[PDB]
Order: sequence, then structure tokens, then C-alpha cells
Amino acid sequence: LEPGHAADQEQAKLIRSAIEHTTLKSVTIASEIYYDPDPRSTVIPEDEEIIQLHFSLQQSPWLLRLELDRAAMNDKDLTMGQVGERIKQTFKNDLFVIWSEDNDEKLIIRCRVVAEEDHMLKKIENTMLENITLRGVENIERVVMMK
Amino acid sequence: FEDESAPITAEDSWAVISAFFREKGLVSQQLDSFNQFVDYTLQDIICEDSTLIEISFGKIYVTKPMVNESDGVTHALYPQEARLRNLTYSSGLFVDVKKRTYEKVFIGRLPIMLRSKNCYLSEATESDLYKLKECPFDMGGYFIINGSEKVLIAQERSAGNIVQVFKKAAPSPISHVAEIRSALEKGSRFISTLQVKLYGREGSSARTIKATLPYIKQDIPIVIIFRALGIIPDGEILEHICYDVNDWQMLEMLKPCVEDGFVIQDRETALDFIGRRGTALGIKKEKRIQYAKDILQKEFLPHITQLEGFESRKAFFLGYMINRLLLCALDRKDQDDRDHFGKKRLDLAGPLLAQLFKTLFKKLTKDIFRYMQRTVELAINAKTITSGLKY
Amino acid sequence: DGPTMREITETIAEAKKKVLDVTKEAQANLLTAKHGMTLRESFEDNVVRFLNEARDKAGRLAEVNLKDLNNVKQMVMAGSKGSFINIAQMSACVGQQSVEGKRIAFGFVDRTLPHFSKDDYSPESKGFVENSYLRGLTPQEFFFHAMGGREGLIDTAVKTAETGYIQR
Amino acid sequence: MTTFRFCRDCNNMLYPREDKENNRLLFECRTCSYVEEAGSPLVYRHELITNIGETAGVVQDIGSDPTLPRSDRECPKCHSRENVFFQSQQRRKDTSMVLFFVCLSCSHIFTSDQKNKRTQFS
Amino acid sequence: PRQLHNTHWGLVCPAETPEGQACGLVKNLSLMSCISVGTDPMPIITFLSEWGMEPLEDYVPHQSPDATRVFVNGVWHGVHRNPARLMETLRTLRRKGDINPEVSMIRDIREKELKIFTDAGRVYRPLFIVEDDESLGHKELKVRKGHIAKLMATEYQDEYTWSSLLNEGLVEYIDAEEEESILIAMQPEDLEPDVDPAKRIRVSHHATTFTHCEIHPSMILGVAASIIPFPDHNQSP
Ligand SMILES: [Zn+2]
Ligand SMILES: [Zn+2]
Repeated sequence: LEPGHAADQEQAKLIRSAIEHTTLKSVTIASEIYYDPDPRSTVIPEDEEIIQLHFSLQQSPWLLRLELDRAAMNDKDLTMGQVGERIKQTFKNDLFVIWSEDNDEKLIIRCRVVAEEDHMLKKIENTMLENITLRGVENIERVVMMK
Repeated sequence: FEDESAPITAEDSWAVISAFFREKGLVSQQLDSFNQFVDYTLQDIICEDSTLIEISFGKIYVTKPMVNESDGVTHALYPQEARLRNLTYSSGLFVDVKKRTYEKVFIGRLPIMLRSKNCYLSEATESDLYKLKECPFDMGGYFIINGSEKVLIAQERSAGNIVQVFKKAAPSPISHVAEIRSALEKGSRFISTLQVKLYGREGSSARTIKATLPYIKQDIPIVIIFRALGIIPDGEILEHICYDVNDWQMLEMLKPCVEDGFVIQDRETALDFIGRRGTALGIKKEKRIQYAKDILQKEFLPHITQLEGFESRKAFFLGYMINRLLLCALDRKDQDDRDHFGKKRLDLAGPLLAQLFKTLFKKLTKDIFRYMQRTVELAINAKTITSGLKY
Repeated sequence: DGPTMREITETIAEAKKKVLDVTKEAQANLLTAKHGMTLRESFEDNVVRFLNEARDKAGRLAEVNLKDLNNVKQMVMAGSKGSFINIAQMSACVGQQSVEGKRIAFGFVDRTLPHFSKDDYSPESKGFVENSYLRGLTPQEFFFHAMGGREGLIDTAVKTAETGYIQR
Repeated sequence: MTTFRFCRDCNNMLYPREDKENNRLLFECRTCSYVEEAGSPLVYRHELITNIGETAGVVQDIGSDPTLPRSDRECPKCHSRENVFFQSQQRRKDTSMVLFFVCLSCSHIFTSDQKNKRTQFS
Repeated sequence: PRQLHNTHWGLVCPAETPEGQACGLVKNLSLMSCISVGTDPMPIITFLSEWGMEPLEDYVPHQSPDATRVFVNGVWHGVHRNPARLMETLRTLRRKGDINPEVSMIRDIREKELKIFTDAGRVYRPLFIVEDDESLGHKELKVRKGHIAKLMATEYQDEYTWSSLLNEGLVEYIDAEEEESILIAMQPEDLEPDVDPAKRIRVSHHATTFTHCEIHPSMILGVAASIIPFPDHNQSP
């Protein structure tokens, strides 16, 4: 660590999570595909408060829902917005992404492709869980702190 | 007065052990193996392929140890003499041929394992042995060839007819393999290996499952094999693999399998599919479908059955392998331990002496069938076996 | 010393208590793994440390007890053959056996030997040799130690074969 | 938990299809012309952190297994103390050492995971 | 392969192996080891269908999940509901002599599989059977003082023999495979339900499930190590 902050358990952890490679796979609990036709209402009840909140200051009827894990989410210094905006800056306009705010009890990410409206998604899931990098450097997996 | 139903103590164990060693000695491994060969295995090798396109072989006899003399009568041979005179402690190998016109006999020599049922010393008393100039402490689980005592070291090898799933190297396109080396006890040991491979690693576009059939220059998607077996409906096929209707995880792994064999929807289309991957471009469908039927009935899982009406037996066993494969692939089980001694086998005198005798009986068989094809109007090379073994 | 032996046996019993507490902790799922480390890895890491720590401290007790007259201790003081690990294993506890850096593995299904019950992660189960050479190993400690030992004979053959080539 | 259905006629696997007018999920066959509505909108599930498989082996004879260890804890149901226990039946490096018990009286499975989170363990 | 595998116990000497290149690959059978000479499986198969084994041809998984799978020499011959009685009968038939002692029968209670092996090349050893046919108390070894008396009474007259023990179901042969499904007591005294500060320490018996007992632990050695005095006091190598 830098000459000054070399005796900070925290300045290390920060640098740790910043070097340790992290993919969505290490944060995701489970990914599911649903047939949710109305982009407004949702067959999924728990996902109403998330779409209701997306009308304040094209899309396929198929849904890709990801249920993240708070334990890893905060253990690897990751924000829903960060994760989301990364996925978003990965699939371009090609994908419609929305996620639940850090405050909600459940961290959910729902995506829609934007007729083969099925296979693409099952591939998109794969690419997300493994190919997208949320934080860290490529090739660096384990990263341990010592004194 | 020492109730005979009283418990036992540690010291009482040596009594039991002495009993063991009194009955088996220290080389029962040598004797019992070789003895099974002479008593059963042998006669069972003469009956297999005992008919030539007639001449049929029957019963077998085993002489006591004798010697091939030069300028003299045949002599009874004893160990102490075979070692000294550099002779071979072997015995006669007669048969019982039946020459039937269809458009005792001495054959070969078998070296005898000291103290086996067929050996003189086996019955010799402590006194008889002394007279024969043979130490009564000699254990005797070996042979005497050209004067020198030869021991056959136990050969360790993997067991056969055992399913085994193994993971693989990251670079390879296949992540898991379910293997089994089928073989037959009698007749011969056609070790045709069947492999059920799971293409794709954790996280690839549709992981498919294909099997490796002998003589087929391409891996065939499993669904097609099940249909060449007469199990057509996806429902039925998946039922032969997954034995739990609620196991949505395993069934999910088979989804890409179903799509992989979607083109074929009947036993014929299945057989022809397989037939082509093992035939030239000019062969007729009928011949192709036939070729595939024979491959699945003779070169596909032969340890189970090789007769005709047993397609359900092989279908369930194939499904069982798929089941084991995915089980490992789903991380519910670890890849089999290739070092477990339970799945190991040690081949001794008998088994070892059997592979040779078989190989030689077939060579002697060829030397007799030739004495018929070339015949227009006893002509048996006994040495074909004698020096074949001895060698 | 008879009293030293009572101090040694207790030192070992003390270690078996620590391992027993970590096991309960792990079986309750109260134990937490360090970053980039498996739950089972942290567990093993702790049991082996407890056990080696035990052997080592039990060894010192044996050495401290030996007098300046003790010939073994004498050869060590002069620097002519022998060392601590030697006294420690001969007189007190032999230690934890290992193969490929871990305790003896479940070669049978979920057990090290058919003489144990499934899922036994205790020190006796996975190769800790409580006994010394003076006391004599139990048949299980014997076989475990022979598995550890074998690895040495093999590695030595390799170390011998590989270094010879490098040297050239 | 995507229990999929097969054809009523040929028993072949059914595939999802969209009713572009009434916006609903259907499942047709690719062999015949069979078709039907969907029970749930769930068409796919992928569990990265799986639990299923940890119970595999619990049978009506699990008690007659001499290799298993026995504890005398108390089962939440019959309170009897005839227990048999084993660790997770899964085989993942990232597995815990939580113990699973099986009451030999009513065959009820109870865990020692103080962070218990499952209702059926199935 | 060169590693001394856990399954080698009682079958191959843990000490005697050639140094160098053949280290681990060349082995030596322990004193009481034996190898299967091979037996015909026809009768067993017959008895199986005679005792409720459902043919694979007439098997339907979604109709009987709890069903146990029955294998013979690697061949899946069928299925059987309630394998407990079959396994009981099978063990009785072998401890009687009806089934060749050389045959290995393994029931995988948890895996729902029952496997039998009659082939040759399997290395096995004899163990002390441990059941509770005796009412007087807990589980005990089938052999007793009366049995050993006859044994020696025969050893003195130089008829009760080793095979006698087998025929009377007092001792069994066990290969590595069947070894997986049992629990063996080390000393015969480990059945009995302020120690000498000189003896070696041992772990207390936490099982009343013993199925077998070692005749004697020193039989895990082969002819060579069998000659070393106090091997249990030597460094392994
Ligand atoms: Zn249909
Ligand atoms: Zn209960």
C-alpha cells in the first residue's frame, strides 16, 4: 500500500475489493426466465414496487430476473446501481435493464430483450453471469490480506 | 466348567488364525487359482468354438507330469528331477474329438504348478516328500520350466463391467465422461469400451450428451440411441434416465439432449442414422439399418446380453450411466476414485494361463480348419500349444 | 518422568477439546471462513494447527524433563545426530500424519477406515497419532502413519530422479 | 422448480409459445398439433447457490445402516432420541459442516444449522 | 497408484514395497488375504427372481421410486421393493454355505442399490461376524470359547476346521467393496459396554452398531513385515 495508508485495515480492504476480480456469478443467487407480457404490471408480485417507482423524476414479453445476494453485494463493495449500470454499459441499448434500489429488502434485476425471443435471453444470462466484470482486474481471483 | 457359550478373548484369536493357515497355508492364492483353471476353466475353453465349418471337441483329460524322451519310453517326471535335468514339469493335454461329416488324441503340453491337485507332491506325506528329495517346507505355488523355478506375479488391473464417471481437463470441450469396459467371462473377452460424454463446460451454449459406439466414426446424441432401441417418446427416454419426476434440475440438463435428437423420431431413422456413421456412401439402407442393429446387439454393452430380445435391458443401463454422469455434473457426487482397491482385480496363474491357452486353442483351431478347406480326399500340431505355454 | 507424562497426556487432551469445540461450532454453522477461503478449509486449518501446536508443546515437556545425563539429549547438545522432533516423537506424541498436505482422506465413503463411523472429522479419525514410539502405535495410527510415510518414499524417489537431471 | 409437461398424445416434451393476442403463455408439441395453457409463468430457473441434494439418501431403511453415527438429540416432532446423522449429501468444496438428523421413530429430518432457513429440506 | 490407499487395509501389506521406481506399484498381499477364484452367478440370479426381484423389462420408475436396484457382476438385473429381507436371506445363504463364501454382496442402503460380485480377481480377507443372536446381553462375536475349544482340540490331534467356522456362519470373507457397508471392531473386547500409564492410548467405543470384528490387527502385514519385532514402535519408513 501507499506509504501513508499502509497501516489501515480499511485502506487495504478497499484496495482488495478493487483488485479482486468480480463477476455477477459471485453475487447472483439464481437467475430465472418469466413470461411477463405487460411491461407495467407484473405476474411477479414482489416486483410491483420496483416498476411503480420507475415513473418519476420494443421490449420482449420475456423476462430475465436475477436475485442478487446482499452478503456478497456489500462484502465486495458493490452497489445495485453500479452492478446495474455495468450490465447496462455492457449490452448497450440492445437490452432493457432495471433493478431494485439498495434500500429494498430484496435485490432484484429484471431485463428484457429489445420470434427467437427465448434463446437470446438464455444466452444473455450466460454472458452476464460469467463474461461481465463488475469490479477488479482480470486474472486476479483470490486476494488475501496479511500483516 | 467353561460354558462353551462364553465370550472370546484376544489370545483366543491366534487359535482361529492357526486354523486358517492350517487349511490354506501361505500360497492358497497360487494353488486355488491354478486349480480352478485345470478343473473348470480348461474344459470350458475346449467347448467354446468347439465346432468348425465338422469336428467338435468334447471332454478333456489331464495326465500326471511326464517327460518327452529321446530314445526311450515316456517317463513319470518328478520336481527334483526337472530342476536338475533342466526339464519342464508339464503334463499331458488330451481331448475328445468327434469327427462328423458335415459339408482320445493328444494335444499340447501344460506345465504344472507344484502342489496343485495334478501334482504328485500334493498327496505326498512328510515321508514321501523326503524320499523324493523335496523339502517338506517347500510351499509350492510355482512352475518348473527348463530347470528353473518360475513364479507368476499377480497382475493388477482395473475391474471390468463397472460404470465410472470422471471429470476432465479445463481445455477439453468435454467436461464429464461416464465410462465402462464391458467384457465376457466365457468364449472371449471383447473389451469394447463405451463412453457417455457431456459436451460443454459449466457455462456454455446448450451442453449436449453423446455416446461413443464401436465402429461408428462419430459420437451419436443419446436420444438417437434410445430410439434405435425402440424407446421413442421423450417422456419414456427421460424416464429411463431420471428416476424422480420432481428432479427439475436433472431434467433441465437433458433439455438440450432432446433438441439434439429431434430430427429422428423412429427406430428406423435412428438405426439408419447410426448405420451411416459406420458405412460407406454406396451401401443400401437395408444393409445400413442391419449394420446398426448388429452393433447395438454385439458391440454395444455386450456384458449385459448379446442375444436378440434384450433392448430394454441396455436402454435402462445406458440411462443409468447418463444418470450417474449428470449426478457428478450437478455436483451431487464426486468423480469416482480410480484408486479404490474394491474395483481392482489381481490376475493370477489361472486367469493369466487362460488368455494364452485361449489364444493358442484358436491358433490350433485354424491349423485344423485348414486341414479341411485344403482337403479333398492326426494332422494336429500339438507343439502349437506346448511351446506356446512354455515359451 | 511419570509426572511429565501426565502433563503430556493432558496437553494432548486439551487439544482434543479445542478441536471438539471447533467441530461443534462448524456443525452449528457458527464458524466463519476467512476471505477467499472455504468453510471447510478454515476448519481444517484450525484443527491441524491445534494438533501440531499440541505435539510441539508436548514435545518440549518431554525435553525439559530429560536430564543432562540423558544420552539422547547429550547427542543433541553436541550437535552429533538427533534433534527436537526426534525426542518429541520418541518420548511424547508422534503427531499428525498427512498426505498431500491434508489429514488422511476419506478413502472409503465418508470415512478413513471401515473401523470408524461416517463423517468422523476427529483427530483420531483423520491421522493424529497421539502415541509416542515408546508407547507404540495403535493399528489405526500404524496404517495412517504408513500412508504418510509412503508419500515420503515416493517423493524421495522423485526428488532423487528430478534433481539429478537439473544438476546436469 | 420448473416442472415441465409432456404431450397428451405422443408424450414428447412440450415447448413454450406466446399468444400474441391475449398475451399469455402456451405450450405446444413439435410432433403433433397439441397445445395448452401454462400453469405458471416460470419457464426457467438456474440456482447458483443450490440446496437440493443435501438430503439424498433418507430412506425407510436409513436406520439399518451400521456405518452411520448415532446421536441422542431430541427431534422437534416425537421428541424421541433415536437419531442417525450425516453431513451434507452434496459434494461441493463450498459446503458447510452442518449435520442432518433422521429420527428413527417418525423419520423426521432436522438440522443443526443454527442459521436454519429451509422449511422442508427437500 | 503408488500411494497407500485406505482400501488397501488388511488386503496388502502397508510396509513391504520395493524402493525406487517400483515403489508403490509393486505390492505384497497381507498374511490372511485371498483372491476370488470366480463363481457361477446363475443360481444367485435365479434365487433373486424367486425372491421378488422385478425384471427390468417390467420396471417403471415413476411407479416405484423407493425401489432398490439389483446388480450382478455389473449387470443391472432388476429392481426390488424392501431389499432388507433379500439382503438378510442372502447373508444367511452365504453364512450357511448355499452361496459361495467367495461371493461379495454389498447393499448400498442410502444409494438404493444392491450389488453382487461372483467374478475372480477380488482380494478379500476373513473377519469375525458380530450379531446379537445371543440374548444374554449386547452384541457379541458369533465365535465363543466352545468353538475355539474344538479348533484346538483338532490342533492337538496331530474334526473342526476353518471351513467349519465359515459353514457355521462365525467368520466371513470380505472384499474392499463389501467392506464399505460395514463397521469393524478392532479388538474383540470393543463390544463390552484409571488406565496403566504405560500402555498406548486408545479411543473409546462410540458405537453399538458393530457388524464384524478383526481377527487380529497384526494380519494387515505381509510375510516380510510380519518378521519385524515391535513394528508399531518404529518410524514408518
Ligand atoms: Zn404431440
Ligand atoms: Zn421424530
